[PDB]
Amino acid sequence: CGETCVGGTCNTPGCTCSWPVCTRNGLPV
Repeated sequence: CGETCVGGTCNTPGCTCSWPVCTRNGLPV
């Protein structure tokens, strides 16, 4: 997702929080 969820939040739709980065379908993209 190229996103971080340091604050336990992700903007990218479908990206799950996996501190400190947002993961997508099982992998941070």
